[PDB]
Amino acid sequence: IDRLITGRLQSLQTYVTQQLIRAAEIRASANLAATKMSECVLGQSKRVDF
Amino acid sequence: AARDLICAQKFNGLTVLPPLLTDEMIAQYTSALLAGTITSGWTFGAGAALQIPFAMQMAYRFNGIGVTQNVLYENQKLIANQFNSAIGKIQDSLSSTASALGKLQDVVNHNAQALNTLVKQLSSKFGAISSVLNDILSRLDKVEAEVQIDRLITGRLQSLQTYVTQQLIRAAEIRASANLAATKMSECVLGQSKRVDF
Amino acid sequence: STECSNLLLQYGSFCTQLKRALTGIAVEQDKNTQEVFAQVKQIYKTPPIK
Amino acid sequence: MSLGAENSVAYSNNSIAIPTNFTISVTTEILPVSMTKTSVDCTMYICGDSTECSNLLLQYGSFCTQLKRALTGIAVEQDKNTQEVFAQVKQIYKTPPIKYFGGFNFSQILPDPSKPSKRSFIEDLLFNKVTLADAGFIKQYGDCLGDIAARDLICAQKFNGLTVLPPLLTDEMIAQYTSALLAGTITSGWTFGAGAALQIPFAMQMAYRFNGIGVTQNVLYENQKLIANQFNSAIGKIQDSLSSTASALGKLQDVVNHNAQALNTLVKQLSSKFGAISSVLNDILSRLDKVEAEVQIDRLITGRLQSLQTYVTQQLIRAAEIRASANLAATKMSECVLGQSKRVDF
Amino acid sequence: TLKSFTVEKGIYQTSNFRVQPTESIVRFPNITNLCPFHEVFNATTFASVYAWNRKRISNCVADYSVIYNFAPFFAFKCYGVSPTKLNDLCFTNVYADSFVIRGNEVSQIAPGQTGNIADYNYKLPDDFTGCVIAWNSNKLDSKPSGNYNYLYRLFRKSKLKPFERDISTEIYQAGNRPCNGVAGPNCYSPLQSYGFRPTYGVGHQPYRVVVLSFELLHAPATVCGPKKSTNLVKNKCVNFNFNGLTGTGVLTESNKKFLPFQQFGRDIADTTDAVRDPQTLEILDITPCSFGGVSVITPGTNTSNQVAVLYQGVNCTEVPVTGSNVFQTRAGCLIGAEYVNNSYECDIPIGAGICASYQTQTSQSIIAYT
Amino acid sequence: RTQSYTNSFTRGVYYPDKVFRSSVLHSTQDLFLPFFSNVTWFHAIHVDNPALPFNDGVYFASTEKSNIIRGWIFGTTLDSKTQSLLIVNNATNVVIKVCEFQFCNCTFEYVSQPFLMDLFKNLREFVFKNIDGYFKIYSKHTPIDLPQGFSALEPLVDLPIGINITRFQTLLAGAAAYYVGYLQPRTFLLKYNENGTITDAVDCALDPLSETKC
Ligand SMILES: *[C@@H]1O[C@H](CO)[C@@H](O[C@@H]2O[C@H](CO)[C@@H](O)[C@H](O)[C@H]2NC(C)=O)[C@H](O)[C@H]1NC(C)=O
Ligand SMILES: *[C@@H]1O[C@H](CO)[C@@H](O[C@@H]2O[C@H](CO)[C@@H](O)[C@H](O)[C@H]2NC(C)=O)[C@H](O)[C@H]1NC(C)=O
Ligand SMILES: *[C@@H]1O[C@H](CO)[C@@H](O)[C@H](O)[C@H]1NC(C)=O
Ligand SMILES: *[C@@H]1O[C@H](CO)[C@@H](O)[C@H](O)[C@H]1NC(C)=O
Ligand SMILES: *[C@@H]1O[C@H](CO)[C@@H](O)[C@H](O)[C@H]1NC(C)=O
Ligand SMILES: *[C@@H]1O[C@H](CO)[C@@H](O)[C@H](O)[C@H]1NC(C)=O
Ligand SMILES: *[C@@H]1O[C@H](CO)[C@@H](O)[C@H](O)[C@H]1NC(C)=O
Ligand SMILES: *[C@@H]1O[C@H](CO)[C@@H](O)[C@H](O)[C@H]1NC(C)=O
Repeated sequence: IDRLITGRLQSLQTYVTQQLIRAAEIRASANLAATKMSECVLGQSKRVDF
Repeated sequence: AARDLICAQKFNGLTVLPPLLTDEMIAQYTSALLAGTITSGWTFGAGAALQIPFAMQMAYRFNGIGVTQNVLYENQKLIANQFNSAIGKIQDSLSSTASALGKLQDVVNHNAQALNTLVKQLSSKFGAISSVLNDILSRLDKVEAEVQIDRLITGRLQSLQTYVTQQLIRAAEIRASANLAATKMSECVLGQSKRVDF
Repeated sequence: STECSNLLLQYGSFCTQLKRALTGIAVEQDKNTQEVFAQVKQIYKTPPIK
Repeated sequence: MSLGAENSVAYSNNSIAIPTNFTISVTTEILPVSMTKTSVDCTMYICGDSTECSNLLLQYGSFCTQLKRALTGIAVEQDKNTQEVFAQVKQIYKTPPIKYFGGFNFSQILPDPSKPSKRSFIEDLLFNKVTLADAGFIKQYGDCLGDIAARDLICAQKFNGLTVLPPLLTDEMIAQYTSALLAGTITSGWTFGAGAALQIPFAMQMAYRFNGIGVTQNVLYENQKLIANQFNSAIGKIQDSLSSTASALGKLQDVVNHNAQALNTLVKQLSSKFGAISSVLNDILSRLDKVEAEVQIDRLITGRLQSLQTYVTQQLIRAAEIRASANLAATKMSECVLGQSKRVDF
Repeated sequence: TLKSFTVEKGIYQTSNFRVQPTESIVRFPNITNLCPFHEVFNATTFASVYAWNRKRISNCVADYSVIYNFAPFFAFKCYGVSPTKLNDLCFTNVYADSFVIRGNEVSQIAPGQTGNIADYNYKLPDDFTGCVIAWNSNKLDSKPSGNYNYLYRLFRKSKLKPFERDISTEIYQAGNRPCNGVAGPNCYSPLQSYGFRPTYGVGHQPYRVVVLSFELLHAPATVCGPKKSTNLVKNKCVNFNFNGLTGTGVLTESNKKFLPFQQFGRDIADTTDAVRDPQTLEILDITPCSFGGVSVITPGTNTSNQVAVLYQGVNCTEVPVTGSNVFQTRAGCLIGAEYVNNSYECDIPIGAGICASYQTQTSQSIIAYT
Repeated sequence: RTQSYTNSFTRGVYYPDKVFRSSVLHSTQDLFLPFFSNVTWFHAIHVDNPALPFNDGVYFASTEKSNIIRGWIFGTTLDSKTQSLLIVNNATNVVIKVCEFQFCNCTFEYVSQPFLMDLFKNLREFVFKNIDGYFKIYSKHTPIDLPQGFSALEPLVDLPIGINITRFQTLLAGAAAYYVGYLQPRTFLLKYNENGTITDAVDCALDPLSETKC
């Protein structure tokens, strides 16, 4: 039971760490989407290739 | 008589380093930025400081947003009174409401709670007979105590690695926020901004 | 405890990695404060007339 | 420490300060784009030519499929990071043979036909100040057979299953993309980023670019020679600053150094015992019987797997930081090279 | 590898390739003498536990399978080595310590264990790598009137070194009164006598103990097993056995200037780099034989089943093996895809400016290009 | 006796094992001689304190040009065992015996060339250690106060003596001069060059700069 508990805890910690890194990437993309919505839908944009 | 958490986390090797810049230096930086913004405009962010009267600077700011400058010089007292009332209103809002600063308080609470969890993980047994190393070293011989100390070492090392990974992720998020704050200082304090809702 | 210390040096070299990570984090926070606030060459002073 | 020189602006409500002269300056900004693409074999790093250790590794989960998938996802992302930054132009433009751009020199940044790599002088200085190791497959898996008395760490990294993949875009193509961007922005301006290339004389698009900062265009046409001399002097000072100081490219050296010392630590982690009796699987299999060597091999497997997981997580965090810097570099290339930016201090 | 039946267009990393070993070579020293255990196990009298006999056995061949025919012991305890693998690898010298103890004291002959006989008479080190043999001696070391031949030490001023022998008998000074060779009220003799009777229980019975201690290499091997040596082979990836050091790789004459006292060679990862051969004094450096990565380049499964194979980092004039086309690349080499002098957009990215695509040739083939 | 005091500089480096290492920096903790300690001169004139404390390993040095320094008499008091090496320098007789008493043919015999063999004054450096019943000898002659530089010492002889040693004396069988230094458990950072010889080392407990270097 101790061996199985150690293995399952390691697998769960790996899953949570990968989900945290993916959440950081998705948060960066969502901040970019909010900036694009504020600067291009609600007004004209003078930035090149934005 | 009643030990606080700071001494409990200090006695286990979990120390806290001071910031390099004290609060007086940060206040001097912000005072210099405010004085340059009032007495110069945007001209202190490009070269040297060019003095200008503040009414003429705000006339330049209205010419930035597409309003002709005759609006300011005929409505100067109304704009000054509106700005003074706005500053007083934000002063009263900062004095009354206590939940507006929930971003910095979250940083303080997160770091304190992570350190508290790291300290509280020392009480776990991790499958050993005791959570104290001296009890294992005084109750058993060498061979079995090596196994118990190995179990405790593996558990404490896993807890420390979890803490370091969480600190790295939080440091990445804080660095992104600091880059955004530096961009906001460069583009809005040091000059006028044409980006909508920035 | 010298027995735990002997088993810790017998274990591996994770602790140098942890020390390097925390030192890099601390230098990063100092760089963050220096990047945000120190953007002005000279400490200006407001005139006495307000 | 000193925050800076003490200054006080002589403010009064009937006094203004106006400049009568200017200065053209050239500054240098360094930005990382991609990091080293690495690949890790689990079976040869953890056990290595061992049947019993491989069969004990099969008794664990699908950890190494996850590790190989994460490293492949990093390795594709590095090539995507290079592709977004440098490949922002549809057609490879070329400069005319006549190089009189209104008095501006432009000889130290345009490429030369004498060098076989087709890189300019400042690009040669930038490629010389970074002492890069592990550029790809240099040894070609046969250089380590030619045994040298001074053994390097590259053969030891190779012989433990830690390989380094070459990038998709070679430096010749990066130099070609940079030359295309320079030849677009010299002869056309910002027009090559919107549609096709629109030709314009250089001293006229410079007068267009003074109109974007609030200066009328007679200032150029009455002071063309002085501005050209100032630009040439600034270019020469940039050349001298890159020739003298070798610590200016500190951001790109750390990308090499971190990915070298991470693999060095991963190699050095094989010498630990992790609480077992030996760090060599052959000695464990030779000395002990089956049941006890199962325990020793289990301890070594757990230690090496934890070390590999730590390396993969550190690479994931560093790849996220490199991707953020690459997005910033792509935005800087899109908004400042291909146009003119009104953002302050960008 | 993908755990799927339809494979999308691109490049995938399947299982790696290795060069299998051809033969095996066994190397052992030049010694054909026989180790003399016949004066160790059976004897008229054994040494006392305070004065235990140490016998150095070296420069011979030890068959450990005849130990079971020399004494009637129930078990064969060992630390750091298996009992069954004593004939496979080999050591430098073996040490034998034979002495008689009581029934309580069998457990205290162990590393890191204190007590009365372990800290005053015979101390074993915590890194002991050797075997302990104990057996009953009722009909050999007992008398009905009491066997008083063996002695023991029970009072000492300090603790004990690992592998130390104490012979001198001096009267213990347990108090402030000086003894000066007088066994008075506060002074006692350091050695009393064992008393053995056949009427005692099994926990007080005679027990003969032989401790064999080994040394793990660090020297030219002198005592080794009956494994037959084999002639050397070079420039082939083979399985080697250098004095119990096993492994797989190619051996080459080297130019590393070994000092005359040096035998092995270590890398950064603490693996064996070069070995001095035991029979002939020459140096051979060990290199692992050829390996690398295998990549599969394919279009979609519904389109075609043609496959190109990329060998990552391998200059494949050394590959033992797959179409008739071989193309060199800065990332390795490509087999099954021909090179063209045209240039298109990148369909499947291989690397170093090289891509591959499935295109018509007239008739359908996988081509590689810049 | 005429005990005179001097400095040791960076001397006493020996090979910690019998394996080859090239172009690496290896850290070992063992019984070493610390950097910039004080070794003691001796001027024994025959016309002598009969006690030199061992203190877990001893470093010996000799600048003499002949066989005045003969052997060493490792042991404790005169109550049990207590006799040791009888080194002499003609061709042989490296006999080591644990004979009982008889100060002021038992256990071991060693053959062939003796330990001290040299002909521009020579400095013979010896390291005597005794760990866990294993007795180990290191010896190296260097052609040269003590000079400044690095020169390593090679292993010669390991022995199963298994005795407790705390008192010693050299055999002088008239002027002589021999350096005595004491070893302590210390950690070094040995530098190996391309030929596998130690050329430089750093004592990790001397000054904080060396602690940073380690
Ligand atoms: C504006 O500044 C420039 C320098 O950036 C001045 O140009 C220099 O003028 C002096 C005057 O003799 C020359 O000696 C230098 O060689 C000039 N520097 C150059 C050409 O790079 C310019 O004169 C200034 N304009 C004024 C004062 O009206
Ligand atoms: C443009 O810059 C180049 C530098 O690349 C100048 O060429 C150098 O001119 C100096 C004269 O002071 C010579 O000593 C160097 O040998 C030249 N370097 C070369 C040719 O690589 C050039 O003079 C500048 N001006 C023009 C108009 O081209
Ligand atoms: C050593 O081995 C060689 C090779 O067979 C043999 O000729 C020689 O006699 C051996 N030496 C001794 C002393 O047996
Ligand atoms: C020991 O030697 C004797 C005489 O040589 C022999 O009879 C006996 O079988 C041997 N073994 C034992 C266990 O006594
Ligand atoms: C591959 O091997 C051949 C034959 O030894 C050699 O000539 C060549 O230089 C090697 N390397 C490459 C990149 O072809
Ligand atoms: C050695 O001599 C004395 C010890 O009695 C000590 O005070 C002195 O500093 C030492 N000299 C050195 C290290 O040069
Ligand atoms: C060696 O002998 C001394 C005195 O005889 C004693 O105090 C010490 O404990 C012994 N053992 C050591 C140094 O291990
Ligand atoms: C190693 O040996 C070679 C052989 O002559 C010599 O040239 C070189 O200087 C030596 N290197 C060192 C560091 O002693």
